[PDB]
Amino acid sequence: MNLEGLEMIAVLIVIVLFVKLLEQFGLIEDSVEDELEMATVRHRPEALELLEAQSKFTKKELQILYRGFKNECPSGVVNEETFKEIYSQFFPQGDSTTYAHFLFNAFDTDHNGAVSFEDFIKGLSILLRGTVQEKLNWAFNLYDINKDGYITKEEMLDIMKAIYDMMGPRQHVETFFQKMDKNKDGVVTIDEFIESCQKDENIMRSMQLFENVI
Ligand SMILES: [Ca+2]
Ligand SMILES: [Ca+2]
Repeated sequence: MNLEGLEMIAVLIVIVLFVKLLEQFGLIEDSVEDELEMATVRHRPEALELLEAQSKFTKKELQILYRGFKNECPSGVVNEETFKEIYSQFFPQGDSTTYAHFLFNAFDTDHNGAVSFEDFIKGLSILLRGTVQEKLNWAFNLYDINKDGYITKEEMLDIMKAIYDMMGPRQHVETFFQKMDKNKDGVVTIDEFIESCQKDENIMRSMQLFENVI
């Protein structure tokens, strides 16, 4: 009955936070490391403290959201249809229905077809306590739209748009994709993905700071 349209709102939050964080990780200017290096002299440590506090609130929201979805409705049957409806009433812009889709299907780590409360309960749990690895693995499936196990500079350029619209342009995708696409062929594999990010000081230092806060 009502719960449906309410579990939804809780679900929509989980996405918004999932982007915020992803962005925070540099997996998407809003990087925690960028934020850190924007500070100065006798402030660096004072900044590190602020960043930590605020990333701790975020942990907590996830914890609450987590324990929520969990012991409260861990079955499964979230329908991408009603979800897309909500995503548009808050994040309209253009083609909003497709973005929601792509952003929604991202919680489908086994490509089981759709998305279940379990997939959120898991996704949530990954950011909340998994390792950088598991986080990067989740982030990857976000870009691997079609879910073939690869990432095409276009799939990455779609997400990019899917976001600029969500918030408030296209060429950045190339330079970012070029970081991931090592063997320079037009496709990026999971291994390729996590190797570039792991050897990227910025995405690292950022993701490092976030999962130490507990
Ligand atoms: Ca792909
Ligand atoms: Ca490649």
